[PDB]
Amino acid sequence: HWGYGKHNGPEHWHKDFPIAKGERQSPVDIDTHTAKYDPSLKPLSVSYDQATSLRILNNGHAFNVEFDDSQDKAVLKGGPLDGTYRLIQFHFHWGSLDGQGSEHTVDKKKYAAELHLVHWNTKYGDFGKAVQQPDGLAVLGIFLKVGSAKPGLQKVVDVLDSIKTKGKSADFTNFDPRGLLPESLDYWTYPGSLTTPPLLECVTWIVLKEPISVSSEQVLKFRKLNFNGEGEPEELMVDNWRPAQPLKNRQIKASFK
Ligand SMILES: [Co+2]
Repeated sequence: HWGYGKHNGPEHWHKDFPIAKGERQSPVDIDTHTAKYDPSLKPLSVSYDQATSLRILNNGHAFNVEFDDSQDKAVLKGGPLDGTYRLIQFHFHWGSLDGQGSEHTVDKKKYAAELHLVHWNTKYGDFGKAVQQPDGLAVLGIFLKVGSAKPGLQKVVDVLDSIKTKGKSADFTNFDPRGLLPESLDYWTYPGSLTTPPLLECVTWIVLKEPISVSSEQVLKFRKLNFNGEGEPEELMVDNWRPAQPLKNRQIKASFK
């Protein structure tokens, strides 16, 4: 199947997923000088007080922290969004080195990692129906730089030894995703896609301007995960990022001046 190797990486995905060469693919480079302030944007509302985390899963490409999305417990609203978007999972993309790992770039700068909080539009009833719609998903993207530790990340890092290999999961209840957010909610937004196959063009991206800081030790633990299953040759889960795709006929909007 697809992955991040030389033989199955991003440059190959179009053969099975022709939408890889589509009109609204993600990620993109955010050219900060050409993004324009949009006065029509509403304020961003992140309402995560009632979030119910359930489980963490190594799916062979990243690890997902999964949430109960059968009620409006953890929702994103406002900004560019019309309606209510429920948190289903978050995951990260990261590098083998601190100078790469993010999917979005900012003036061509790569961060060490990128957090994606994935939400689906409740008007479509379930995730699987939402991904078939142009406004089905809202993904909040947050850059990670290496510096000080992120305290709210540590409970994630410490369970990673229990989900080393593909297909492993662990209970992961009572995790508060608020502890992964930066101080400011200023953002850029644009219409795009999933960044993994099937690369569906269903995402309103909301990328925060302010990165969070994580420690060397925290990112090093991400890099100890495995793409392989237990009892298969070890292949470290690193460099699980798609590079920037052509912007084509899109404008990136800023929530701030
Ligand atoms: Co992602």
